[PDB]
Amino acid sequence: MELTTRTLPARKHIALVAHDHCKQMLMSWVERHQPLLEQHVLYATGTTGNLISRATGMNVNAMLSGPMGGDQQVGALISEGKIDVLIFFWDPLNAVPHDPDVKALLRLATVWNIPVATNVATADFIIQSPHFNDAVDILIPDYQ
Amino acid sequence: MELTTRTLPARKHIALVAHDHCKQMLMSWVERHQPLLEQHVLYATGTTGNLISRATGMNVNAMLSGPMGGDQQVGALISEGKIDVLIFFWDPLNAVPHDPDVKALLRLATVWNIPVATNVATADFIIQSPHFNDAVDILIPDYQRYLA
Amino acid sequence: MELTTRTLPARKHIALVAHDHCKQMLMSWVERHQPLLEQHVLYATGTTGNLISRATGMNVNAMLSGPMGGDQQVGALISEGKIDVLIFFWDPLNAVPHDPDVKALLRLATVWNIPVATNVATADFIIQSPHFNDAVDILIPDYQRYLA
Amino acid sequence: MELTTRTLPARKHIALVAHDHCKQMLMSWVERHQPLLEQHVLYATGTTGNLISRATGMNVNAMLSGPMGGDQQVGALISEGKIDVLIFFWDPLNAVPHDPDVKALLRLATVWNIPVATNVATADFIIQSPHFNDAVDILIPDYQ
Amino acid sequence: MELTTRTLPARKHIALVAHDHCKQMLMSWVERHQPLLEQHVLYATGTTGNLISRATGMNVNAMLSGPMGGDQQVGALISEGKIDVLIFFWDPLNAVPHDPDVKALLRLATVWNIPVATNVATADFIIQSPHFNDAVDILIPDYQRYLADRL
Amino acid sequence: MELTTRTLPARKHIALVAHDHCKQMLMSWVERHQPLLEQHVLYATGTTGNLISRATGMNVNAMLSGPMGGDQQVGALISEGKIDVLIFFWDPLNAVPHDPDVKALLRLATVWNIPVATNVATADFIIQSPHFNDAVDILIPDYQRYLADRL
Repeated sequence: MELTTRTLPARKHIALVAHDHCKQMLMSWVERHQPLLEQHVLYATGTTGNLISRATGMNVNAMLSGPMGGDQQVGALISEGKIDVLIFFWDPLNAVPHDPDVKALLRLATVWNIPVATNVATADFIIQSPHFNDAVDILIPDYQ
Repeated sequence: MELTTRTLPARKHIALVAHDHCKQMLMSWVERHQPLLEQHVLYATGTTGNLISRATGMNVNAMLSGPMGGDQQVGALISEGKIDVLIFFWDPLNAVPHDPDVKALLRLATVWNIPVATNVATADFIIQSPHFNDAVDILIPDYQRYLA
Repeated sequence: MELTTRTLPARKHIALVAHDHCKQMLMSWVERHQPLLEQHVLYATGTTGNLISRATGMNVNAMLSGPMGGDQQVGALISEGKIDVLIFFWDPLNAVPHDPDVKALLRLATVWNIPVATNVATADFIIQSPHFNDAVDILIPDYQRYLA
Repeated sequence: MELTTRTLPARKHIALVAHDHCKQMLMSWVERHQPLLEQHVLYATGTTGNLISRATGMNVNAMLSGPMGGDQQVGALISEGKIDVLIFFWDPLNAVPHDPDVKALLRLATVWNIPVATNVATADFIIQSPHFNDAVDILIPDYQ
Repeated sequence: MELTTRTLPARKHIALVAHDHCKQMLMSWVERHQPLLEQHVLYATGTTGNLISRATGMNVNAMLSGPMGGDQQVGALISEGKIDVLIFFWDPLNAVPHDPDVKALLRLATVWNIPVATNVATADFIIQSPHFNDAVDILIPDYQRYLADRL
Repeated sequence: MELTTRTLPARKHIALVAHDHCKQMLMSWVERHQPLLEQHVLYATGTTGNLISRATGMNVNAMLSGPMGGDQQVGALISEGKIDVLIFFWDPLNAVPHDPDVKALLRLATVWNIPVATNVATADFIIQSPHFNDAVDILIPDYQRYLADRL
């Protein structure tokens, strides 16, 4: 298809999504990078937003939990160019009822070409990247 | 889980979604019920919005095509109580790349208990139902209570 | 493909299918519409048949539970034109082992164009529809013509 | 769960199911074993039944094509103990619209413990087995 | 797709894989055919293999547990022609997190045309087959031709 | 789940995988970072690898084509700690027959905690990261402990 350009603002809109058994893994990650994260706009599904808020004092825009539609809310925001980075620690060792939503969200993040991390190693590599705090240009499908 | 109720307004917010091979099928349905549909609010993914306004003169809230995120936009609206009826003519005879999105949307419509039709027979039965133009209450998950 | 029509009889053959966590949901629906359901022919998978006859006194054609093949038995009947309405309250919040069977049954109900409800709101709209007790024709794939 | 017993008759009810690109592979297999197959009861989905009938002169009970419900018809027969052997040459190199039906049929054949072959090698091993023409006892779930 | 042939050796490389609710069912089958199985080359996923080895004293080359990658290790071996028979008792009555791995493994066993059994009835029919202990030729995709046409 | 650590070497073992409609997109990315990529150890599935090698003269250890088993071969290597980075440009706009293999590979890369990129933006962020050429410790499931508790 035809590609065009979109610029990720220097101050990114980051979505943090985790499955129950990966909540701690994500909490730990957020705490460890709080200083950098404190400079961006945060979104989270379910109670995770509350957990982060209470633990770090950082403001987090909350969305519905995954099973209730939160993944599709984030997917919608991504398709509209309102989310620039997705940190999605889904559980590869547990069968979840909303698996279609999980796969759909990952499909959309791939299509819209935004930085996506599904594990700590990838998340660390991305957040430590030089241009994480810079305005970055990415190729995206030209919807028109 | 905890349940509560919500009112579907007399004037319904209807999402019309169709796969390429089911486009004519959806249009024929809209055209067969134009008079009744004129009293409601329409939403449509992809090119369907324009086809409808061009063919019927009705205004439609357009959203992205399915493969590009339209299904999730509709699903997000359903979860927020902004869509009351879903007419989703998905293709049962063709493999689609965004199948996960299709299944996710249908999963959400089931969870949030809104009228959903995936074929013409179901759509006709729903639209001919007496309370389609009335305000009706439905039982839905009580997310707020559940959260706390 | 080639299409043709088939008549849904005034007296409908209704399949009632529910997942464990949706059993009470299905029963409540049957009990809320007992008077109307008494005029039709009921089929049910698993233990639902007995629960219905015990609670309402209505006779039900019992089939195997979903995991054991009940979904395919119903799907086979739909494809043969022996089931006219499908009330399938599947669980959108629990992963089931026979998910393929669930998706296959819903795929077939869509293909054969019969009224299908996956939640209470849709089921209520369908059963309250004027022609639920009337003979109605539906457009279906013309397999015979297609074959030749 | 509780298992019980069922006896596969010496004369088996065999279902032959193939995807478009595996039609020839199955035709060839049926021809090569016609003498043995001629002793059993055959079922097939779609036009394959007609193809076999016209090519071998053998009688084949036809079912609907896969996309139209044929796989579920066969699945139903299996769950009712009316099919004893399933020869299902599905296509592992092509995405099919009725994939759920394909997986459901294979799931049922596994649950009901009947001999199932999805490729020629397995089919040959099964048909050349000594007890293929004998009444055989198999463990099955005790539905009651 | 062009086909060529490959020869399964007399002593087969057998992969034994079972889901938790099917492990006892697999163990019983193994015990029942232990004398014959001892003649062949055995491989098994993490847990399954260790239980077999422990109970029968048989040599079983163990791979990682299915969820941790064992199914893909077995899949890779099948594609490389190093596994000749697959005994995979997967659970049809329980949803597993590594379902994609399960389907991928079965897809590959189908593609590479090796004898595959997913239940006891099929396993018994295969192991009782005359040529189970013989070298036997099977038709397999001709990869060389397949790649060339792709390039 | 118990976690331990593993160290990714300075010169990484990189798997490059692309679906047909994404191959040009992957090739362009490779060409753009060729000088750096030449320093690392490269692996690729059937077709992808050969096209890269042919166009850039770079050494690429080729595996089988994805549909023929290459994805599982890559999955097996990740689980054995032999692949450190996965660049997988799968096609989100086309249905593929080996979808289970695709999902299984991504599931394993997630489980084993290695850097994974499924689009250009993520790939660029990763390769431009400071520690891409450094030895870096990652947390991984402690398999030994995981197995023991299963037995």
